[PDB]
Amino acid sequence: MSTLKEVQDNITLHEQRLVTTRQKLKDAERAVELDPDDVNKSTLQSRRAAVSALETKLGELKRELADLIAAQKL
Repeated sequence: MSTLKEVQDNITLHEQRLVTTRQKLKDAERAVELDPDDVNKSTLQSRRAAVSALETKLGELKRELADLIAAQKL
């Protein structure tokens, strides 16, 4: 079993990235909270953007492994 192992590793990879990018989001939030300047606010935007996207792609990968499992089964 190549195939299934590698979709899993890629879910692993993205969850690790999500761990870190959520943290950076908390950092951008704290910073905007304390000083709402325009640079702070665009950093906050970008981090929100990266977390939403990783989360979107993780859903995709998980969906795709479930189908790959179901296809092997059938």
